[PDB]
Amino acid sequence: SMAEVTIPIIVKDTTSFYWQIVLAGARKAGKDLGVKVPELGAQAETDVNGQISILENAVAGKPAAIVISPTEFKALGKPVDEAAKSVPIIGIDSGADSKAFKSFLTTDNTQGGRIAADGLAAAIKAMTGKEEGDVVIITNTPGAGSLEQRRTGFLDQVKTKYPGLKVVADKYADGQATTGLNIMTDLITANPKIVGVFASNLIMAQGVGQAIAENKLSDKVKVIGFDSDDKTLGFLKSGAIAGLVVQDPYRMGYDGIKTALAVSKGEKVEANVDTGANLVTKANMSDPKIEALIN
Ligand SMILES: O[C@@H]1[C@@H](O)[C@@H](O)CO[C@H]1O
Repeated sequence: SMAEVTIPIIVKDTTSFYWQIVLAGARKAGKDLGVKVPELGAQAETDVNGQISILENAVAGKPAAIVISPTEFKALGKPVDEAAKSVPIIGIDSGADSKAFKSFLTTDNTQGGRIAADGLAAAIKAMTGKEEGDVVIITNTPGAGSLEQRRTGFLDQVKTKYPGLKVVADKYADGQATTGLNIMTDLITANPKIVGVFASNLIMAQGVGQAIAENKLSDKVKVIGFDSDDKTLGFLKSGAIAGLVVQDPYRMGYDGIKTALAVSKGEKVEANVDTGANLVTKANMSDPKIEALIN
């Protein structure tokens, strides 16, 4: 509108429940603060070109600022540098190879991987009495800032703290839950010693959880996932998933827009905001802080 600035938000994938939570936050902020917030994004996290094109087009429209969740770390570096020459850019969720961001709101993704490692070890110990056995990691797609950090944090913690755990597979999907499902089924049928799995985002949690639920493997294979939705929360209760590391996507959207507005007015903002991570299990999913995060 007239006399009201425009601050687009560009998410990785508009069809994902996780990104829909981010967009809900951004939307509410737009309403609260009197900012027009176009809700932008490709329909797949793997559509990196799609995101770059959307960023270029949003830049060309001369908005006051842009909030973006860069879909791939290296590929978004230069596009963000370019955008930043004319529009301030606020990052959320997942890093890019650019120092041009005015602020960044994100989970500490390396710590999130460490938290997942601890949760997986604990789950294996409850099942078997000890922290030993073959485990796997399954990652939605390669090259994402958030996911590569979760992978690192997990692998590092396993290596130093859980020497009885052996990482026997480190697999990447193509951004689809069904591929997660198929990878999980393939992995286990081939290596029946697998006792544990880290599924490092919502999409992989959906697919891996589905594989464990459908095959009645909850008492043999412990899954730690990320994020939350109806399906994955169902798996947490049913036992198909042992734990979910839950982030604050609503705040990333809300405080992303709020921060971008402040930057657009020339206000000094914090460079980095840690939006937090919590391991959610059956034992704590009703804790009031947690309930507010998983709804
Ligand atoms: O934060 C991640 C996001 O970067 C996307 O890759 C997957 O869903 C969320 O876990």
